Amino acid sequence: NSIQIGGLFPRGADQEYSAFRVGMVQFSTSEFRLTPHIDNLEVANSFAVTNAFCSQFSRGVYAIFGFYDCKSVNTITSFCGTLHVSFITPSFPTDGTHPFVIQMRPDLKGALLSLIEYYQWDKFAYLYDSCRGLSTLQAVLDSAAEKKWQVTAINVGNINNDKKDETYRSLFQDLELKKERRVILDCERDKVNDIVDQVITIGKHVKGYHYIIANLGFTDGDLLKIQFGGANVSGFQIVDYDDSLVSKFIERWSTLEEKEYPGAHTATIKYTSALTYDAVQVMTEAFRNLRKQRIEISRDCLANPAVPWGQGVEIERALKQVQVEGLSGNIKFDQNGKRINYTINIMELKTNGPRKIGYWSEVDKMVVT
Amino acid sequence: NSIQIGGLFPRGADQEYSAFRVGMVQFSTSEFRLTPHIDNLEVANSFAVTNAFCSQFSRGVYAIFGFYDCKSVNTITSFCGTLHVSFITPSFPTDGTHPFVIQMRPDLKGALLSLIEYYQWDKFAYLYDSCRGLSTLQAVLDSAAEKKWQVTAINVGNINNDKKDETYRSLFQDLELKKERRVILDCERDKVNDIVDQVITIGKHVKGYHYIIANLGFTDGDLLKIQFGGANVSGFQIVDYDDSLVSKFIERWSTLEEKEYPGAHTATIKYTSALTYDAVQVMTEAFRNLRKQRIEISRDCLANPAVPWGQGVEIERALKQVQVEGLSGNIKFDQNGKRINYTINIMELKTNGPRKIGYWSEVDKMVVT
Ligand SMILES: *[C@@H]1O[C@H](CO)[C@@H](O)[C@H](O)[C@H]1NC(C)=O
Ligand SMILES: *[C@@H]1O[C@H](CO)[C@@H](O)[C@H](O)[C@H]1NC(C)=O
Ligand SMILES: *[C@@H]1O[C@H](CO)[C@@H](O)[C@H](O)[C@H]1NC(C)=O
Ligand SMILES: *[C@@H]1O[C@H](CO)[C@@H](O)[C@H](O)[C@H]1NC(C)=O
Repeated sequence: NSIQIGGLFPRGADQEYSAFRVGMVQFSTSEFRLTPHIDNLEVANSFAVTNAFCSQFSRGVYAIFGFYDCKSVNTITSFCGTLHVSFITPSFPTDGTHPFVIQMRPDLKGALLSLIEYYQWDKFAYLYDSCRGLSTLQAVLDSAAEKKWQVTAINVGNINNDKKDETYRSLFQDLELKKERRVILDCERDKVNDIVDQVITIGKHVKGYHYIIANLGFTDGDLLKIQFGGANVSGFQIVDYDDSLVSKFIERWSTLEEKEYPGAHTATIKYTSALTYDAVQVMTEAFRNLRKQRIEISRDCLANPAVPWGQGVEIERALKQVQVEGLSGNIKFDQNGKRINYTINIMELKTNGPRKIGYWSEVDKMVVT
Repeated sequence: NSIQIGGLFPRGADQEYSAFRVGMVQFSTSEFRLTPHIDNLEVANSFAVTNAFCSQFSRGVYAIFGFYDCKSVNTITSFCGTLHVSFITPSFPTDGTHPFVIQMRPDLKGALLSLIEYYQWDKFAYLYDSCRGLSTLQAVLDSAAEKKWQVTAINVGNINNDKKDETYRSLFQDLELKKERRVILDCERDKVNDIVDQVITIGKHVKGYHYIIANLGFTDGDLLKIQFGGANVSGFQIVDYDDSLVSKFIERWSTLEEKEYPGAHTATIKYTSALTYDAVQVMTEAFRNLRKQRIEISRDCLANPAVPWGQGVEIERALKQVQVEGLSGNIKFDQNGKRINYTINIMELKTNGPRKIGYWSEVDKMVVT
């Protein structure tokens, strides 16, 4: 008895797909196997996403694993909720409550505000790039009001075509309007590189900067290849390499072959990819526990009725009731498919590389060394 | 020769639909008539919007008139651009460039920043409610950085269920953490009422507040029915009642019958509704000028190919090339379907009612009396 699922992958998310195939192997059994059907697509494109989702709906699928972007998230949330098909995703978690959405990624906002407190910052910059940026920004601004922080929040993303000395050094005239040194960067890695390169070209106070990078993959590959010119650099990490699961997993990961398993074979793995492998565990567990109650039951998105609410909700609740350890640590979901009981490691870039200075917990706030 | 169009109306946008039927009459001729097919729907619902749009696409339509919301705007922009069907809309204009979208509504951000300057504000609050709020907020924050304004930006919308003294008076503890009196309100009218009512209950400095209401209908009906307790209250207005078109139009508007023309019969008209009537002019003009070059040509959104790009783009350009005077004044569109050469009247609430203290122009910044 194989269970059919969707896979919505962004074009060129090779590592993530590789992690998926791996997880597929690792948590398959005699008892059953998940059979995925994969679309690769421009996830920013809402028409593209609608169309792939419908295609999957009409094959009949028990769940969809997949990704969204700022532009497409409402398409997913709406089609999920309308059609009672569960979507599991490493993508950014939505502010709101949204049924039929299992959110593999934990929420950084908590940690980010705690970190801001810990470093005793009260006058700083926030450079945002996209809805992910905004949504965290908002939480910050709401607290800025409450703790009287002085935030200079700027939208680095909203630059037409290239961003130059003309824009970025224009930006550092605005930032050197208050001698601003503490900086939060919530942008794609290229922007981080491009912004930081500008601090360097300008050539004043380069080592004096303290950057916080607001994502969960500090020690994924490409970030720490940026020349930060010796500034203090902090960040976050959900895949802890001192864990047994992870080190075990990484032994296998680094010895696979790129030709067969593209983006594999590295010391580390992108959180999106780890969350993907974790997702596969979460899915198989919930179908396992669905079989423990002896349930199955059975398998055009615009004309034909939705999956009956009662059938759909039992799959949703199975997914949300799962509790496991995987690469992202303790996987557990609240009523809304948001992760709970998770911890996020706080990281600083020291001479000898990136070092955990502490963790943050959902149950508890920042804890040291 | 009748031309077929879509009408996507939000459920309970009666005035707007009434304005549409009126405009339909007013700018119909022997030469041709537009035949609209109407869906009424939850425009916040992306699945609802997709489905109505597809339904229209598959009837074959030369254009769609309609509305979107924060949640649905990307569905419209994506399906428009994918399918080469022009969408005309009084809804909030998008930051970006988006093909096949004709944006009837002018952009307030310009005026809002100019107004903020004129009043020589440099420490103030911004209470936002939704993407419309955010997108303007962003423009403000970007300039705040540049002019060293001290903005306390708070998300009044993101309150679970009811907002109380517990939230709103919690909010006025955060706002009386800097004796904040200058306030920008970018929220639905109920929030405006609810926020202002709280200033009143608190009962300190009530007349000392200065509110700016960030929308284009100051002198639409319901806003000025709020008890502002004698504070300075400013705002914006695109329908100028001293114009001839408008006064002529209003003579007719107030003498129609509610039973036949619901939300009609009032002294004033909501900008969304005026922009609707203006839209109808814009559409008929562009089909008129399409007939001047002797063009027609001819009439499942997920399987079947799009409207051929070359057919579609000639309708788009016709719409964008239109220039007319209607209720919103000088209607003219740039390359991206954004309004240009528009003016926005600046308004203050005085004892003797709302009075134009000045206008702002796209060509020029704030001008007095
Ligand atoms: C950067 O890190 C060093 C190392 O502890 C610290 O002494 C310094 O104060 C930090 N810079 C700022 C601006 O806090
Ligand atoms: C939290 O996670 C730890 C290990 O990560 C686990 O032992 C514990 O049961 C979890 N707590 C809850 C409330 O599930
Ligand atoms: C409110 O308007 C009055 C009328 O001109 C003005 O004198 C006063 O300064 C305004 N209040 C503020 C806080 O600017
Ligand atoms: C601007 O609008 C005025 C009247 O509203 C009109 O006379 C003028 O032609 C317009 N300017 C441009 C550049 O179209």
